[PDB]
Formats: sequence, structure tokens, C-alpha cells
Amino acid sequence: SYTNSFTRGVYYPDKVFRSSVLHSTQDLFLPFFSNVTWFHNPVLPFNDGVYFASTEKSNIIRGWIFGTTLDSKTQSLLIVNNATNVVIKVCEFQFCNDPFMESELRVYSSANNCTFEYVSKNLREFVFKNIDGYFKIYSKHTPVDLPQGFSALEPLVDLPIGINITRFQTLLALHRSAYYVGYLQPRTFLLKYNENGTITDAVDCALDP
Amino acid sequence: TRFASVYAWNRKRISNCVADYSVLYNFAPFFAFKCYGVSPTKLNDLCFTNVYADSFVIRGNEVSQIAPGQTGNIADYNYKLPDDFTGCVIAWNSNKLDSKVSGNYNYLYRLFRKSKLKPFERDISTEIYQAGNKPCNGVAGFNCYFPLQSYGFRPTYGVGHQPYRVVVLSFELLHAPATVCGPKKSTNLVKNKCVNFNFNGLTGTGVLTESNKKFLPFQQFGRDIADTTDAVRDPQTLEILDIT
Ligand SMILES: *[C@@H]1O[C@H](CO)[C@@H](O[C@@H]2O[C@H](CO)[C@@H](O)[C@H](O)[C@H]2NC(C)=O)[C@H](O)[C@H]1NC(C)=O
Ligand SMILES: *[C@@H]1O[C@H](CO)[C@@H](O)[C@H](O)[C@H]1NC(C)=O
Ligand SMILES: *[C@@H]1O[C@H](CO)[C@@H](O)[C@H](O)[C@H]1NC(C)=O
Ligand SMILES: *[C@@H]1O[C@H](CO)[C@@H](O)[C@H](O)[C@H]1NC(C)=O
Ligand SMILES: *[C@@H]1O[C@H](CO)[C@@H](O)[C@H](O)[C@H]1NC(C)=O
Ligand SMILES: *[C@@H]1O[C@H](CO)[C@@H](O)[C@H](O)[C@H]1NC(C)=O
Repeated sequence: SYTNSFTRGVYYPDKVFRSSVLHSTQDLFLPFFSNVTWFHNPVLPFNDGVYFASTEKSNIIRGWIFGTTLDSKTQSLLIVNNATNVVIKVCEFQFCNDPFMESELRVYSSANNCTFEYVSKNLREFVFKNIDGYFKIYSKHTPVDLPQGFSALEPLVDLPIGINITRFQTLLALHRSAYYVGYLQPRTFLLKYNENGTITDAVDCALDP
Repeated sequence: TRFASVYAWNRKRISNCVADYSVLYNFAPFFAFKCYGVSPTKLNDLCFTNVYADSFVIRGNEVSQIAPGQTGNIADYNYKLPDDFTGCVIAWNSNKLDSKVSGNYNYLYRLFRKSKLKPFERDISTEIYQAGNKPCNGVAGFNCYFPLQSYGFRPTYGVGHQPYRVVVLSFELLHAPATVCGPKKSTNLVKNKCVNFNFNGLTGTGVLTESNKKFLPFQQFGRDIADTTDAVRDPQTLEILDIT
């Protein structure tokens, strides 16, 4: 199925505080009132950034996997979360074509040449982009098919990898005992800044007259 | 506290970090110190993907063989450097550490091998070298030798037969955009005086004053309408300061 965003996928273009100032930017955004896929899972494209929301009081969405081939012979990223905490990782892998007591992890079968490690209802939005060897991740967690409202996404991470990306997937926790995908294009927006410095409203300057 | 033997040398790979060569170069002493691809002075303005650090203990008069385009028992069977080397070799003496009266028989080296080693290749096998035309099937004797000898280090040796600790750094530039590179600075922050300031990149001039605004806890500096920097956050203490 397909659904309509209303005003979703706005992130702070960078640091630098700011207050009441209808500031104008050119960047990669998710256009207002867009055609976002619906999923109730397969290899998708990337091609220029990604918006990604989800919802569930339990935690079925357990991270993503990125890259060009999602296997060996070329490098890829892997972002996971067991019931413990997040595990970013960058090796050459061998990924199950369908990768996913409380025993788990049939995700990959190889972890060679690792060049980066790290270890440690609800609506959870994420914006993923990849520029100049940096893989930026913005995110926001707002709690209650999407709804309708405005909520700007704050930067989370920055990874100086160098990795090429052309494809990505998702990871789910099976049964043994809903998510969307937008894409980003170069748009021009007008952001309204509060007096505390938060983005409260926006205007997409390429919709109607 | 314990270095490796030549025939089985160690190799530590350094990840993306800040590289402080001024701890080893300032150390003062340090034996042989020869740079090849880069100059010894400006390791603090160039930077590479990953640097490797190989460690072993050789004899004194074998340090001349850790160099591109050399031959010998060490540069053929134990540790080879390619002729296009781009790191640097450093070595110092360790007689008071790796030498024992009566003999320190814990440092081995290979001296019999079928063919020369390839650059940066490691061989730790212990099969019996066969010098003649007869098989010996895994037992030494006539024309079959055990390939690993050993230094009997003693403190009453001459320079050239005493133990030297060698560390070889080798740099790597494959394709990565931002990697392990050099470091930066600090300085005390003054206030209420026209000053020339440099906030982790923000270069400017003006009077600095205690603020009463509140950034969000990821914002570094603030801007005005007409886009001029008018507030900063001090990286160390994390307080907002106005710039007039
Ligand atoms: C950078 O390092 C300095 C010290 O080198 C840190 O200063 C400390 O700040 C805390 C405040 O939380 C004080 O309790 C300590 O006494 C300070 N140490 C010294 C030596 O003055 C500073 O916090 C560091 N930067 C950041 C962002 O944490
Ligand atoms: C999204 O695009 C598909 C492509 O065929 C179309 O069928 C669908 O009606 C579109 N959805 C909206 C909300 O425009
Ligand atoms: C969670 O997954 C990571 C992935 O490697 C693993 O290192 C960690 O040990 C896991 N948690 C527990 C409790 O084992
Ligand atoms: C990556 O792994 C393969 C197989 O394990 C190996 O041949 C190759 O040398 C590794 N890459 C590097 C840079 O060592
Ligand atoms: C990513 O793929 C393209 C393919 O057109 C290639 O030219 C480029 O070099 C790759 N990126 C890097 C950093 O090598
Ligand atoms: C944040 O903004 C609200 C309304 O704009 C204001 O009342 C408040 O003082 C500001 N600062 C906070 C909540 O720290």
C-alpha cells in the first residue's frame, strides 16, 4: 500500500543555535504531501537519503543494514539492537537473503575485515543520508498509518566511514513464543524558528502558487 | 614488557584517532631513526588511513637490514620491506631488559628457508629443512636441519651482538576520505577585552562576555539576522558566551 505524509521529515540542517527567524535553506528534504510506501522485508534502494518511520509498543524493528551488495566482496554497514543496546558495525559480511529461550541473530554468517566497531504507542522517525564519506543519522521519538503533525528531527550520529551505499534493508524480531520509506530530493524550505531555537513550522516552496 | 621474536613478529593496526608522534620523537634518545617516504619533521601535517606497528627483537648488527632493498638472514627469511616503503623504521638498545646472565634463549630467528620472503609476509612453520636430495620425513640428522636458531643474549656482549628493540611504522592511503590524522590546541579564555579568538574552527575578533541564552545541547554557536556569529559555546566548560 501507499500513504500520504503531510508535513514530515524536517531535520535541523546543522548546528548553530537560532531563534524566531524564517530562515531559508536549500538541502535534501522529503517533499510535503508525498507518496510513501507502506510495509506490514525486502531489499530497497537508497539513491539519495531516506526517511523512515515506524510504530509499535514492542520492538519489532531492530535496525537496518546498508550497502551496495549486502554481502562479501564489498563493504557494508550494520546497525543492530538486541534487547541490550545498539551495535553499530562495519565489516565485510555474508548476509542472509532473509536476515532477521529468546535466541536470535540469523542475520549474517560472516564478519571479516572489520574497519569500524561499536557496542554498549510509539512513533520513531529517522533520516539517513551519506555525504563525503560521512553517514549522518537524524532521529526523533514522538509517542501517540501515520498521523498528521509537525516534529523536527535532531542529529544523532556521524560516522566517517567512506562506504558506498546503494541498497538497504530492515531487521525484525520473529514470532516464536508497520513501517514507511520516503526518499529525499533537493528542495528549498522556509523554516520558522522559535525563541528557544526550535523549528516549529515550515514551508515547502515548491507545491502551489 | 615482552616483545616478539623476529620469525613471528607482531602487527598492531591503529584505527582512526589522533596521532601524537611528539611522544616518541621527544622521548629524546631512541636508536636508529630513519624516515623514508615522509620527512621525520612533519608527521604533524600529513595523515593516512591506517598505520601499522610491527615489533620484534633482532641483533645489533642486523638493524641495517631493516630497510628497503637489503639482503641477509633477516631480510630474506624473517622480515622483508618493499622497495616502495612509505613508513619509517626506529630501533633502540634493550640490553638491560632483554638480556640475562647465563643466556636468554627465548628469542628465535629463522635461518634456513627454501625461498626468500615476500614483502610483509610472515612464516611461523617449523618443518624440517631438507638440504640434500634425500627425504628425512620429519627428523633432523644428515642434511636435514631444524630451521629455527636462537639468540643466546648475555649482558657481556658487544654492541652488535646485544638485543635491539625495533618498531616499524608503515602508513596506508587507500581511498578513505577522513582518517587518523594529527592533533590541535587549547589556551585560557579571557573576557571583557577585545581579543583575537579561535573556537575549534571559528576564527574571530571581539569582546567575550558571559551569556544568559540557552542553546540546544548540540548547537555550537549562534547567529544573528544578517548572518553574523554572535554567540559561541566553550568546548571545554560548555558555557555560552556572547561576542560583541
Ligand atoms: C575538557 O577537559 C577539561 C579538563 O582537561 C574538562 O574540564 C573539567 O570540567 C569538569 C566539569 O564537569 C570539572 O569538574 C573538572 O574539574 C574539569 N577538569 C579540569 C582539569 O579543569 C572539560 O570538561 C573537558 N571538556 C568537556 C566537554 O568535557
Ligand atoms: C503513488 O504512486 C503509485 C505509482 O503507481 C500510484 O499508484 C499511487 O496512486 C500513488 N499514491 C498517491 C497517494 O498518489
Ligand atoms: C548484543 O549483540 C551484540 C552484537 O555483536 C553482541 O556483541 C552482544 O554481546 C549482544 N548482547 C549480549 C547480552 O550478548
Ligand atoms: C579482506 O578479507 C579477505 C578474506 O578474508 C582478505 O583476502 C583480504 O586481504 C582482506 N583485506 C585486507 C585489506 O586485508
Ligand atoms: C562508489 O561507486 C562509484 C561507482 O560509480 C565509484 O566510482 C566510486 O569510486 C565509489 N566510491 C569510492 C569512495 O570509491
Ligand atoms: C521555551 O519556549 C517556551 C515557549 O516558546 C517558553 O515559554 C520557555 O520559557 C522556553 N524555555 C524553556 C522551556 O526552557
